[PDB]
Amino acid sequence: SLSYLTEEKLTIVGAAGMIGSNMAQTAAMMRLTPNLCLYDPFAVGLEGVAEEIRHCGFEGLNLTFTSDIKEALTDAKYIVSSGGTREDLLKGNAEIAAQLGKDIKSYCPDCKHVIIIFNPADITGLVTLIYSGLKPSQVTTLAGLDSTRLQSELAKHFGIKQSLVTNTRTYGGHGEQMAVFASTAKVNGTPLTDLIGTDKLTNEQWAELKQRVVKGGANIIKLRGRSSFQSPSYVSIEMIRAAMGGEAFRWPAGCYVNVPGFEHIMMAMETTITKDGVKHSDINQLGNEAERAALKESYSHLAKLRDEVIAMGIIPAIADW
Amino acid sequence: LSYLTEEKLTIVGAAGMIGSNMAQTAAMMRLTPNLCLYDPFAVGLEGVAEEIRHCGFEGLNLTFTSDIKEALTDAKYIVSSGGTREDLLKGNAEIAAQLGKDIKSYCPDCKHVIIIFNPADITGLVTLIYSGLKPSQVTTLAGLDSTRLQSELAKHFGIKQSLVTNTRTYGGHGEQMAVFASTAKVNGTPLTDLIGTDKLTNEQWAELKQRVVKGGANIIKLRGRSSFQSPSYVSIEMIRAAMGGEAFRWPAGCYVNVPGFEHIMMAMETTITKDGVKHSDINQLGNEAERAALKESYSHLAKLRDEVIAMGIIPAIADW
Repeated sequence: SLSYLTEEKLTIVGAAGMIGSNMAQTAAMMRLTPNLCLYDPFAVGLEGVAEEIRHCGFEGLNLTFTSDIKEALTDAKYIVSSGGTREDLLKGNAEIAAQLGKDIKSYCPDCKHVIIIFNPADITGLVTLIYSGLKPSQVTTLAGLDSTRLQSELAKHFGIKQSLVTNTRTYGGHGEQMAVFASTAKVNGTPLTDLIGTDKLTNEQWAELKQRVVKGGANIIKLRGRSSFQSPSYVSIEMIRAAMGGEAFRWPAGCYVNVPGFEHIMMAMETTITKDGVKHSDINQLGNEAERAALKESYSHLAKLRDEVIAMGIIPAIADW
Repeated sequence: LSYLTEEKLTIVGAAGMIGSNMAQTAAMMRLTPNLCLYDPFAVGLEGVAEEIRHCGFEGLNLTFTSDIKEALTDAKYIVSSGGTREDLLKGNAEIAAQLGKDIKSYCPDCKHVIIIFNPADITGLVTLIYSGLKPSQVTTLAGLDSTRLQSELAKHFGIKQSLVTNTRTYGGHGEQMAVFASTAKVNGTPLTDLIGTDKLTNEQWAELKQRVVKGGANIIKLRGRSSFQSPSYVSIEMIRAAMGGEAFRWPAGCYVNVPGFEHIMMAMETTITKDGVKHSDINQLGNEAERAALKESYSHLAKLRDEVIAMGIIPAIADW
């Protein structure tokens, strides 16, 4: 085995669930830290999860579990949370995200990085950042699944090994609000934009393929009988590994953006997460002009949702940030 | 790192909670790019393959299928969680026989097979017999009783789990497990010097053992379903060892046929390597009292074996 990447405490919030439990197993396999702490309000489900992890026999693991948030966040340096009417779910998740920020502020204001994966992640991630008191470089959201699903759907269409479709990228919002930057991708060396609208990938096939990405989460539900839990788990934990100084993470992440044309928002971006946190590349040089316009469209929907949550009084007036 | 091998690994029962976790673990471990997922429930299976594809494992060449011939063709490694009491026994015995027949037809050159559906002493043995393989090529998952005993002892003493060393149960599982306490140390101190003392009383040890025996029922009470992460994780650790990665030394179920313990598959002191499974000398295992406990477990396993012979599924021992 490799040595553990760090001794600092990693806390998983939402650990009793199908996603959080898989995260626990993934973090332990990756040997990120021996000090892995599992938090969930659901104490009985949590205990069953911890018992399962203990029975894997991970060498050197110091697993802890708790339903007390102070205990869970004390000494925490990394945190990953899956602990999540339309207005009611929106408000409900924005409120749990604010409370997570306040808790980070009270119990671990020196936290290094925090990843929020519960939806709607543009709001939850931004609310957590604001209430947590952390720098923008310290908070990201899971946003890479649109890109891995695009990669998969392209590899299936072309009947080739998935890894041969390189640099597939969506930016902005997710699902219906994703912005596909096809100019970034190659299919076994050939630019995707040379293939779209040819006999090898017709206009209509491309539309249908994009729609299978948009509906990718519904499709897992229809096939598995429950929401996806292994992919969001694994990808999120690869993200926190990068933030902890491990192997770099090679897919878009959600991060804070505030530049002319895209002000005061959290969006899926071309990011790199390292021990120094997250940074994003220059939006003005992303893709081509048409793709940037699609990104602006996605931006406009995100900005409307942000303003709803300001109106609920949860996110402060932008002028007050 | 680099993939451990290019040879094909097939997971049978891949649509389930255990199988799907096995798929992710095998991909994470980079055992082989050629990971093949089989299950007769094609819709459930596709959803698992989709999740795995959406993790983005570099270089993975995932396939899935509900066709046993396609799944077993070119397979060199196989892990299966593809499973009245007499009816559950027979049904599982019959699926274990069909798996053996299938291996013999489609991949008689398979290197190693791990059977994890219960009752593993019977399923493992039936698969071995029907598969045509050597005894060094078939194992069953049998280590959770040892890891549970490690965890329960560490919880007792309030120390880090890895500091409880060399905890071992042999023989059957759960109610039929045989605890070999003489093998274990608690942070350097022989377990047998702790049992019956102030630091672990007679009654606390009885209760601790029972928490191991009922470990599976406990996970069900707590999670609301049977364990799936630990059986998956430990089993793929075993196949990694068979594929030539880090050796696997928790107990595994394997074929034993020696005086006092004839014609049976039992959890043993085993090592799995690129050369398959070997077990140590039973007569040197633990002390005389513990070997007697192990003989009791053997007696129960032998009765079960003979029931499956009487069903005409396992041939007469004289015909092996």
